[PDB]
Parts: sequence; C-alpha cells; structure tokens
Amino acid sequence: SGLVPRGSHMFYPDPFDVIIIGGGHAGTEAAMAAARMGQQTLLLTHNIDTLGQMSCNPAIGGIGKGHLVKEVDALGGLMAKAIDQAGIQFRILNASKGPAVRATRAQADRVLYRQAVRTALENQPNLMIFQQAVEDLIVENDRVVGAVTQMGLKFRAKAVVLTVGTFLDGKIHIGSIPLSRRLRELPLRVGRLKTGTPPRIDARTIDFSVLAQQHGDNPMPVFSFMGNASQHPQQVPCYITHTNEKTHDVIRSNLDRSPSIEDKVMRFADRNQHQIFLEPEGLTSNEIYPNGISTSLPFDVQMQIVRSMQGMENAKIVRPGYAIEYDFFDPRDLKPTLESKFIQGLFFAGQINGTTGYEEAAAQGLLAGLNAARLSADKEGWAPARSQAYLGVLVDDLCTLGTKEPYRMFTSRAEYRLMLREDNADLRLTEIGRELGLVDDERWARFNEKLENIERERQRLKSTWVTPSAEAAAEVNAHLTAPLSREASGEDLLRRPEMTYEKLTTLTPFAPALTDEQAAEQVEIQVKYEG
Amino acid sequence: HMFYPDPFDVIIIGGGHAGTEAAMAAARMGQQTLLLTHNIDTLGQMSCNPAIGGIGKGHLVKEVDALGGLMAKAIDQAGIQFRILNASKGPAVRATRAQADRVLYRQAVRTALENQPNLMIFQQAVEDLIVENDRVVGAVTQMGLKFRAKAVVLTVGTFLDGKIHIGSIPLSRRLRELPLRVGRLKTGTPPRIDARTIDFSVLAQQHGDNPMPVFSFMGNASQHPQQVPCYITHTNEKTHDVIRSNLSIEDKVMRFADRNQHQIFLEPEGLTSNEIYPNGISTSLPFDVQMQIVRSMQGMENAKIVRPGYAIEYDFFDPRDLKPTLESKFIQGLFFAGQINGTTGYEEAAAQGLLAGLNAARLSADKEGWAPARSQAYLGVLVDDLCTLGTKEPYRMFTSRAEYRLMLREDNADLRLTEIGRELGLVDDERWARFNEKLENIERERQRLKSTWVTPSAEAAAEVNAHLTAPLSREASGEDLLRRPEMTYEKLTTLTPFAPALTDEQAAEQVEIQVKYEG
Repeated sequence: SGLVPRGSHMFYPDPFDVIIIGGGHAGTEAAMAAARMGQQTLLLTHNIDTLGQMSCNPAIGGIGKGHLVKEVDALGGLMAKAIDQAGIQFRILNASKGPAVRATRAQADRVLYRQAVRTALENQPNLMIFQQAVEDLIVENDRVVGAVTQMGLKFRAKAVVLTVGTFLDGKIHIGSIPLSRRLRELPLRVGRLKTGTPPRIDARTIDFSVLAQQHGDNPMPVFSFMGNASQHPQQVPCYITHTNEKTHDVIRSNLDRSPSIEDKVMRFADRNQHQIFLEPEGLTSNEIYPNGISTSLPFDVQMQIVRSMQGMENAKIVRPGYAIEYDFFDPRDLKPTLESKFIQGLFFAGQINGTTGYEEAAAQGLLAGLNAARLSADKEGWAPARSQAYLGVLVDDLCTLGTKEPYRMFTSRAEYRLMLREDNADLRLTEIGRELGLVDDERWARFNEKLENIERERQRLKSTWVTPSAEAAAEVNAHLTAPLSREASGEDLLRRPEMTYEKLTTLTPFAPALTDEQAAEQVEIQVKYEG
Repeated sequence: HMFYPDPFDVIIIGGGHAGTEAAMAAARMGQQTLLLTHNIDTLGQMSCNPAIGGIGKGHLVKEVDALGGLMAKAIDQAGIQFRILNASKGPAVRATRAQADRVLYRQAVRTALENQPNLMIFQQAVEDLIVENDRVVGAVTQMGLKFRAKAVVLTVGTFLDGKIHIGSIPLSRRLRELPLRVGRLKTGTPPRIDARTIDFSVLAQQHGDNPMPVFSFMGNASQHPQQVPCYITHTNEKTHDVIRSNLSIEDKVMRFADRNQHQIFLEPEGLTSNEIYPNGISTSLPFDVQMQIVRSMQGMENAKIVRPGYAIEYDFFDPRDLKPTLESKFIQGLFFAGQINGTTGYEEAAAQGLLAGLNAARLSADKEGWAPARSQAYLGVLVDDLCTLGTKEPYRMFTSRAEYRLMLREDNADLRLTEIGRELGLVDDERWARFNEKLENIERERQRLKSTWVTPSAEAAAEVNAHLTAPLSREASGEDLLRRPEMTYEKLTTLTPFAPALTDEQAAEQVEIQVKYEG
C-alpha cells in the first residue's frame, strides 16, 4: 500500500523558551546558560554519550584560550569546572613574564571530561536533554518558532541556538537534510573548514625511557575561580619526541597523496625539528595523542611518519588519523549578540561560525544561550565590549571581520591589554553575570567575599606606615634595595620592584597575610600595575 | 590499497560481547590477534537492558569464567545489584543476575582488552574478507588496509545491514553468494526515562542479596561498586487502553489476558546516570504511544523521555551451516559467533565468542578444534542447538530440561571446564593454582567425612542427636548428617564430633551440594 503512517510526525506537548541544537562545547554552555537563568531549555543532541567530546587533542587552555575559559567561568559556565575534575596535567604558561601574558593549560582525561560534562547537564534544573538529530527549523515570518527532529517530532520554542551537527556537512578524508537547503537558500555565505587528526598510538609500543618528560606545575594551578587543587585527579607527564629529516623525506615522497605535519614540512627548514607531545588520552587509557602529526596522508605514510621518530620505532597505530571538511557560515551575517540577521530568534555559536577551538566555542555558546534566553523573556541581548573581555574581542572580530584574531598576534597586543588577564576575569564579569541571571549564589557569595578582602587589604596597606626610625625599620630595610630615609606605607613599599606581597606581610608592621590567596594576588597586581 | 606490515594468527571482526571474548581467548593462548572494531569507545556496550545473568544466561557467564574469559570479571567490577534467582529450588536451577553500570562495564571491558598481551585493537570498519581456495586468508578495511591471518572470527558490523525504526559492503554480497541462508531479526529498545521526573516515593524497591553474590570463581564481593535498588511500577488498564488503539509490550498485552498487571522494573543505567531503563515496555511503537504508555503508570505521570525507544532489523546467518566448532562449512578458517548467528543475548554471544576464538587460534596453530558436548556445558547445549535447530533453546524450556542436566550448574562450571581450559591454553597459573587448591579441599573434606563417624554409645552423640531431625538410629559417617534435609553444613560442622569447619567457603559450599545430591 501507499500508506505512510507518520506517527512520530507530531508536536511535543510542552513548549520551550530555548532550544539548543547540538551538544559540542558551544551547545553545552548555551544549554547550561539558558537553564540556569531559569528558562525552560531543550538540548537536542544526536548522542548523549559523546557530550564532552574533544575533537582534536585532549587539552584545554593555553594562550588566548585560557582567557576565554576564565571568562566562561566568571559568567557561571562549566568548562573550567569540568577541566578541574578531568585535568591530568596543569601548567601556567609564561609564568615569569607578567600577568597579561600568563595562561593556564591542562591536559584532559577524555573519560573524566565526558563524565563531568554529562553529569553536569543531567543535573541542570530547567534543562531537558533529548537524544535526536535535527531535520529542520520551523520558521514563520523570518522568525524561528521551533525545531523538527529526524524522527519527525517537533518542538516549539521562542528562541533557537544552532551549533554543530549533520546539517553542517562532514566529509572524512584519508589520502539532503532540509536544514542545509534552508540555510543555503538564505543569503548566507558558506565557507569550508578542514580540521584533522593524528593517528592514535598504543602506549605499550612506545619506548618512553629515551624521551624527555614534561610535568605540571607544583603547586597545581586551578582553572575555575571556584576550584581548589584537591579536586584534580591523578597527575601524569607528557613525553616528547621530534620530527627528524627521515620523517620529512617520508612526507615529501607522499605529497602526491593529498596545520598539517605536511604543511609544516613544506613551510619549514629541516634544521627545525618539530616537537611532538605525546599526550595521554586519559588515566585509564593506553592511547597516546601525538600532538604535532595531524595528516590527511594515507595510513601507510602515517605509520612511516610514526616509526621514523625516536621512541616510536615499534609503535602501533590504534585509531588512524584523517582530515574532516565541514561547511561553515560567515559570521559577519550575525548581530554582535550572535543572532542571525536573516532569521529572528536564531543564534549561531561555535563551528557553524568557522571557529575550531573548544574554548572559542564554549565562549560563543555561553553568549548565544544567554541572548536566546533574554529574547525568550522579551529582553534585549547583551554584546560584551572589546574592552570588557576577550569574549568581546572574539565576537566583535567574528561580526566585523568574519574571522577570529590569530594567536600569533596575541603577545604583541597583550601589552595594550593587561586589564584583560586570566586572573581578573571575575572582577571584570561576575557582576554583569549576576545581573543577567548567569551567576549562582555560591559564586556570588565567594566573589563578594573576595571583592571585600581586596578592598580591606588595600585600605589596610594605604594606612599602615613605617617611619624611618621605627623599631621595625631595620627589619624592613633588610628587604629593601636601599634603607628608608622617609616614611613609607605598605602600599609605597609594595610598589617597589624588589618587594612582594608575600615578603611585605611577613614584616612586623604589615603582618598578617591575607589567607584568601586569590585576593592577595590581586592586591599585589593592582598595587604594582597602577603606574 | 595497502598491506599491513605485520601478519596475524587471528583476526576478530566486531567488538561486541562475542568479539570481546574471542579476542581475549586467542590472545591469552599466545596467538597474535587483531580486534577490528568500528568504535573503541563502544567496547562493552549493552544493546538492551543493563544486566548480566539470569536463568541460563548466568550458567553461560560462569562457563565463560571457568575457561578464563572476561564477562564474569567485568560484571563483578560494574555490577550495582546482585541476586540469586531460585535460591530455594536446588542447584541446577539457581542463577546469578546483576544489574550493570553501563559506564563501569565499558571501562572494565576496554581496559581488559587494552592490557591483553598479544592483542592489537584497531578502529576501522571491515570492507570484505580475503578468500583464497575457499580458505580465509585475511580482511580488508574500509580505508583499503589489508590484514593477513590464518583464521578470522566474524561477529557483527555494517555488513549485517542494520536499519533503525520508530513505528552495500562487498562482504554482504560475498556471504550472500555463498549458499548461506539469510534471516531478519528485529530487536527493540524501550524509551529511556529521566530519573528526576519520576516519583520513586510511591514505588516498591528491589535490593540485591546480602551477602553479595560474586560471578567470577576468582572474585570477591569487595570488588563490587556501590549497590543500588531497582524500582517496580506496573502496567495497568489505562496502559492496555493505549496500546490497543495504536496497533515488546504491544505483542505481550495482545497475547495474554488483560486481567494481568505486568511488573515494570525501573533499572538504573548506572551510578553516575540519571537515566532509567523501564524493563518490560520495549516497543516498535511510535513516540506518541511511548509517552502515553510511560505517563500512564504509577510514578511516571510527569515522567520525561531522554532517548526514544526504537527497533533495529538485522541480517543473520542460519547457523545450521556451521560446524559445532563454529567454523563455517563454506569457507575454511572462518568462524561465526554472536549476533551474526541470530542470537541477541550478551551471555549467549560471549559464550560463542570464546569458542570461536579458541578454535580460530587452534586452527592457526594447526591444531584441532574443540566442539563441546551437550553433557559437558550449556555452551555445548547452545552450539548443538544453533548447529542443529538454527535457534537456541527457548528460556521457558530451561526449567523442565534441567531435570535431565543436573550436573550442569552455575556452581560447578570450573569442575566441568577449567581442566579443559588449561589443556587448551585458556587458563592462567593463578586460576589453575586456585582451582587445584579448591579441588583438593573438596577431596580431603569428603575423605575426612567418609572416615569421621559417630556411634549411639558416644559422649557427644547426645548433642548430635539433639540437633538431628529424626532419632539417631544405627551408626553413621560424617557424610550422613548432611545427606538428610534440615541438617546443613554450617550446622553440622559446629557440632563437636565433626568441628573442623572448612575454611574454603566455595569448596565447603560444594561439599554440601556434592553429598546432598548423590543418592
């Protein structure tokens, strides 16, 4: 018979304020954002068991990236808390260089990270998670009004965040869906992205005894303003090997066979051996992610590339490497709230916009979910200012230029920032966050206790003096470049290049030190860098 | 197209429950083994409810363990409720069953595979076999990489033609061109429910036994993680109303009287999961009917679905075209185990996986296979039945036919199979050492009971005829105060004329069983 029963081809009975399509990094922050603001939120994901998935290397943070994580955290997000649970090496980069430039980086255990994300989303009041791919949007008068799933089930919403998924495209490389059509038939400008993965290596087949180790910092960094280091699981080293000329010849013999290792070899000298960090995939995994050798070269070349390297002579590949190509849409077609200029109610976040980092995606997801929730409650959207946050710089660049600011530019431009350090993201953002509905009560309480600790200690330092012949003056002068010939406050002395907060508050007139270490640090930075 | 640099003795295709035991078996026998799976992160997946064991199933798991396999050890690590069924019914019929934590179970399985000497895992989909002279000689992956082997175990994969419902590989074509007989199997999963949306306060709880059972002969209870209850709700009049109109639970209401409330067990997907598996309402049914069935039940009026129920259809593979070793009659060196043979149970798959893997490894060492006998093991029952009938024995038949089996018990799978596993290279020193120890404690204890007596004219025969059921007639050996009901081992070995009570709980538990059922 010609009977098509279309029996799941129905409206869900309950409407939402916000629907999130996709559960990558962006959809995760968007869902958690809209829901913690109290809006009824739906998270549509094709696979609940891949929530928390990292597409490339298992790490979070570094230069620029770490900044975005701190900001996501300042605004009530999840990424920093998740990596505090899943993090298996923690390092501060540029630790001797001054605050605008320092960056936190952590290796993640893939399994702990999935668990941290999944369990956080499952316990989010106002959030329903539903496992389905999206077939299409429901649009009426240039306004989104809902989403249709593959199975035919339709959901009503006032606002929709589009993230990542099957509509984008996806073509795997080694060597249809009404949503794609709908978006293509708008004046949207399509690009192509070409991500890649290295082969994953079985750890039992690597000889680590010949390779250098790299440990995390001691004491351990914490990514979240709310964490402490006792939340971290067991810590492990990464080991290091290098590309050599044999590696480069293999690559060059195979260019015929289609941030690659091959692109790096074509563009670099030979005398420049590329560093390969053998990143553990987790504590309960024998797999290694060799950071530096992504290719779309065939498996046999990959094995030759691997076996040419020190320590790797007898190594075996567990998961082959490959390249992925996806469509994205030029983000200049978005408002700075991340709303589409073509469909009202529709917000774009993450790779849909042409970005690839986890952090860049989480920052956009937070913003998009915030503004979707705001629109569902008939409020105007928030667009962070360039001067307020790296999240502001990012979104501004996307909307104006179509593209993120390169990481190469980061060091140069940090000089004219410094108010945008990782370490003050809360002082820059937790207050707006609370007005927006993004900051919960634990964070609000701790933030204000910190804000008061800094004020109180600054005031104490401005009003505590040593006179140059006080009984305590010889103790003080011993820690000076030159003995005082005049009265100095705690703040006068702390502005001295040779003085630290920790040394100051060890001295009789200025003891005791603040026990709130985050406050202490911020007291020191404000004093030194007021100049 | 490219050849892999190193050749294998054995290739296992598919990492389901069959592939898992097949890979562990060949590899622990010392053969170089490849496991090809489409996804390493789904190793240890459970396609239906999150449980292991039960009637027949638990017998099979105990046999897997006796032969040095993984399934019993994995559920000991991941099991969040343990119960003995038919505990009051005598040993042939007693079965261990455990609810499983899905995440803990996958970890236990991936982790054991990743640390198995002689095994390489490789994430790729298979494209085809390599056949020369009606002999398998290797396999081709979808990216074009070719592996060489003397024996291949086929299990599960894209070649099986899986089509999902809510209301073409060269390997497919090759197998069809053989005179192999093809069937379609439809399996079903219920909707998965959000535990935050269910009122558990109005529902009865089911807890596991105390002390806790252990699946592995090599295990202890302190290996188990945190234990939790399942909750019971019930199908009702409103429920049968709903399945009526819109016409698994739908083929079980319209095949037995509506004067019956079906118990629905709310099974936890794990300790770190808010999802609930409602055992008893699987469906090919559409989502609308899924919501009405769910919401129509005590506890569940406000319940929300996280993952919709669906059905999948698969091809198998009439196993009447297999030898009792699980070798294909049409391609030499090719073994079939698990869902390819039309079985859906995890335990049935593991059992067949172990056999297919041992026989593929044997073939690769130019040795003869082992085809287990009906009277040896439930594994032999299952294979006999697949080979002869093309289907396993229906579970409703388990209980009658046990009368004719009696030596096939959970508790004695090691007695029946560990020496055989040893000889085949499947049993390790640690297990072999303990097995012989236990075997010895059983020997001495039945010796030191055929030769420890009591006469009516004896001092402690007054404390002995006191706890006894009938009046103490003539004289007796120690093998007699247990060979009669009411009188148990724990009771008997406290009474002073017999009071070195045996230190080995397992061997003691086996002395009781051995005497009390000898006649």
